[PDB]
Amino acid sequence: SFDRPEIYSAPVLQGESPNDDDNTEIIKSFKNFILEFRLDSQFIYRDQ
Amino acid sequence: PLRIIWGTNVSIQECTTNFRNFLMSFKYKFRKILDEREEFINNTTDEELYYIKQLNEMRELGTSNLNLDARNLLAYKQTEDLYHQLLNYPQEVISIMDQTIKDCMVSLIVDNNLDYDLDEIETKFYKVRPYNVGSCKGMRELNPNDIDKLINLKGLVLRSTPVIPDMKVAFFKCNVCDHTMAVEIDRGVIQEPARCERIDCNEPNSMSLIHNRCSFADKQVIKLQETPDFVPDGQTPHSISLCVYDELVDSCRAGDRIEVTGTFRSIPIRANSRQRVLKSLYKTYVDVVHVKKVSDKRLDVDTSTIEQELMQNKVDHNEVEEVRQITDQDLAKIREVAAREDLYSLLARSIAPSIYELEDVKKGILLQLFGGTNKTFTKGGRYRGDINILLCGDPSTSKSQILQYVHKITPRGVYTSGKGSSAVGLTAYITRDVDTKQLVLESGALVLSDGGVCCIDEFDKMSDSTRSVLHEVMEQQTISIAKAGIITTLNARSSILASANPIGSRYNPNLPVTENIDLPPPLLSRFDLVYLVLDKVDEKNDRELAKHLTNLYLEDKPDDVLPVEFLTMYISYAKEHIHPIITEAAKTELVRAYVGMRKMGDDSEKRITATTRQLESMIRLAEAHAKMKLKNVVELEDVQEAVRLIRSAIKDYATDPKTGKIDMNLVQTG
Amino acid sequence: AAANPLYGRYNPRLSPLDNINLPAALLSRFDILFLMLDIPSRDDDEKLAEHVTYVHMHNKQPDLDFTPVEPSKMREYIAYAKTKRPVMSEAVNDYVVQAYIRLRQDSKREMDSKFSFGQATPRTLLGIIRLSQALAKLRLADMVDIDDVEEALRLVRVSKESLYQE
Amino acid sequence: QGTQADDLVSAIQQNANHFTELFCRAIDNNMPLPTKEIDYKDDVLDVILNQRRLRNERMLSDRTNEIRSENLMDTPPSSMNDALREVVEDE
Ligand SMILES: Nc1ncnc2c1ncn2[C@@H]1O[C@H](COP(=O)(O)OP(=O)(O)OP(O)(O)=S)[C@@H](O)[C@H]1O
Ligand SMILES: [Mg+2]
Ligand SMILES: [Zn+2]
Repeated sequence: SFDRPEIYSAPVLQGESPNDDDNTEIIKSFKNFILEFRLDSQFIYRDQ
Repeated sequence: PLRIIWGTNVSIQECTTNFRNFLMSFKYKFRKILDEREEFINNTTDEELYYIKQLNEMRELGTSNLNLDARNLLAYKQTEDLYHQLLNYPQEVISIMDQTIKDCMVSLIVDNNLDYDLDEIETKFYKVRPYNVGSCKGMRELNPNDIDKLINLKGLVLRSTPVIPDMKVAFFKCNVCDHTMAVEIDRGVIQEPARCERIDCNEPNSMSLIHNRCSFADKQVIKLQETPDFVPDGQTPHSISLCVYDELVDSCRAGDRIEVTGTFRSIPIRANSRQRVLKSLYKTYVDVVHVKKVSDKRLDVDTSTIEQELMQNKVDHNEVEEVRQITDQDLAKIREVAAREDLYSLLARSIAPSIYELEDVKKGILLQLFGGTNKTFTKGGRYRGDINILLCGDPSTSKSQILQYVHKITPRGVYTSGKGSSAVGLTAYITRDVDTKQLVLESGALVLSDGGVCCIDEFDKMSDSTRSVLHEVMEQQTISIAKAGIITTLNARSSILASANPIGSRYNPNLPVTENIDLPPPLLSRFDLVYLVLDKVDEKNDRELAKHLTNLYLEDKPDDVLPVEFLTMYISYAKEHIHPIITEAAKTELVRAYVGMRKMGDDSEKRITATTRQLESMIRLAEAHAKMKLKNVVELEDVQEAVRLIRSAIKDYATDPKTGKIDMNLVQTG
Repeated sequence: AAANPLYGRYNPRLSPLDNINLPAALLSRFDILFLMLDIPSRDDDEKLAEHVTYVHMHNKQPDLDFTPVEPSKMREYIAYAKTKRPVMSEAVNDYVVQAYIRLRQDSKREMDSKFSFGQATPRTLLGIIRLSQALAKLRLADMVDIDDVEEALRLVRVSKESLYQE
Repeated sequence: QGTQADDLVSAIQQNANHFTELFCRAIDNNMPLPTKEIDYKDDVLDVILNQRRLRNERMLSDRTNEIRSENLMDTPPSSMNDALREVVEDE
């Protein structure tokens, strides 16, 4: 009457070089766009 | 800063520099200091750069393998860390060693400006074989934390699977445009292409695997019966499975005692063929790195039994050594020992130092170790100089200890007991493999003893049906099996060394010799020597025997006797390079002795009659005596010594030719 | 090993070798063989019956003059004794050699007679050595003394000759 | 002493399988730092575990540095550190 085995992961190595069409890189670029965009002197999307 | 491989503590640059410095600057005097041997340091050999000259002769011979002693890493100061890194992480440290060996091979001709081309050396893939990695702890005393560590093991090879092709490069062909690709194996997995690689043809599932165009490598599985130095309480011996690869395939034969150093591996095994479900309990095996088939404690294998195997070793470039390399100094030492006047008594005395007297018994054991000459007829016949010795006697005559010493001193013998052996277990049998679940052939004791000495203790307790197998072994050195899966003749060129007691468990002078021995005539005549080893009660003999067995207990670790290493290499050299021949003077002595024994046998069973096999035994014993003294010819005194040994073994001087009985106080001298 | 004689009962008519139906080799492998004869007597049967009836009534040993040692205590003492590895000096080796010589001459002399228990053996010498080493182990000494060999020879003698001669 | 204590022994004797990881979690909560440094005469599992602990520490430090360098609110230092630690340990 045992439990369900669980699966977990941990980052170790660099892996393959990232590609621009990859979903993770698109998400990261979008995140940097939200955090780092300035209209005149303010992060308008961060404040919004 | 400095980079470390994940999961380890190993740096490629640091290990490379340390091993390069070790290879450039090692001397065997470091090994002398490490083993606490200062008085044995010599100028001409120890002070020479060991691995420099070994890599040089590696370049001249075309050798691509370096045999590395791990104890030498402990001898050097800078590589004492690297030693541990070789034991804990063989997989990458061995690769580091191979890469820096290749660098050293380049450097030895780049720096010194030799005429060798660099293209041949840099095309070659040099690999290292570490050995002597530590203490030989058992398989069953190892733990899952020892997975992927270097381990050293003792063992006896029982059988080996055929050559198995393991697939390294895969060859895929398109069905419609005949476009092919080759993909390398990556950690046991091959990526089959879903789509054709061509720009013009991109049809899905059009790539099919062509099994004969793709490249394979050799993989063999050997079942090894382990003999640990330490055995725990009530541990029953087991068999391991060891996997050899590439060159090491077919380097181990069934029945040899070998020193395997390799990598402790574990894999999960599929529960069913159709399903990819694996078992949680893992299967352990040894991925073999180096095999040592030579011990200085015991004799080297007979070269006459492995001639085509040595040729195949040369062809495959497996280059695992089968016999000891004899230098010039030890060769000169072998000759100067061979020129000594009392060499016969010296070599017989050095057989079993813990066994007192039994001088003629030890002389016969020595001659059986040397063996007669092996003659191969051009027509197709074959004569094997294998001496068979029976030791019948009273209890406690150190004869079982003689069997134990001979079993330890021979290369590939098997020790058996009377009636603890069967006829099927001596020849061959069908077994079930645990891995393949298939019917496999496995060699019995006599076939496993080919090239060595089969020791049979309590030969009188063996049943007659089991005893009937030995006849063909002692007459033709073969066993001709016609069974359900086997119809073949197997070579068993094994010398039989048997031990026996009389019927009454003590020799009876009132009974004759033949009744006391209690072996049938077609069996006893095959023995070259029959030793009646009797316990006679004396004053001085009992005194000296008591002193000999009592000085053994003076200390915890107990004339002139040779060391066991020198005795083994002397006998190995004499067996390998000396093949004496019979001259006419020896022929006259042999014929006259045979006719004399046949005339003595005319008197009226009660007595051992002379035999044609006794003439052949005289020939073999004279040849072994001539092989001892490094003579290429058998002289007359060799025949006289053979006759003397045969007559003194059965105590023909003590016995009465008429009655057949043996007196004790009259003629016998203890 | 535990065994009965040939007919199930020892009879003094035949030799000790005769009713010990046992081959000479396997006899020589035993260091000590005890003839355990059931000889009737008025006095010993009294004490045996008193002992057995006391054990049956009280579920305990009769004699209160000694405390028997617990099995765990004996086990740990025997382990600590087994840790020892006693050795022999030249004088005790000489005494063992002389005892062996006299034993072999006695076995030669008694071979023709009916009182023979066998023929003396180098295994008898090794058994004397091993019994002496065990006795030195019980004393927790790294040396085998003369009294250890005395006890070993006495034990060998009382194993066979003492009960049969009586 | 008079304080109230639960019957932990009976709870272990009834349900020891859960109390195995309960003790393991408690032991890992207060684990002393090793006095001796790691070396080449050390086990392979031990160096793997040391590398795993150091790698976890590097993840925590790097994510703390990235989140602090983002500077979302540009503003209570202790509460800010606690919230940043909690978001790092959950992300
Ligand atoms: N002449 C001897 N030299 C050295 N050791 C001896 C001699 N005679 C007896 N021994 C020792 O005495 C013991 C007797 O055992 P073994 O002689 O091996 O038995 P055995 O001679 O094969 O006779 P069995 O076993 O009854 S067939 C061993 O420990 C021997 O080493
Ligand atoms: Mg024996
Ligand atoms: Zn195609």
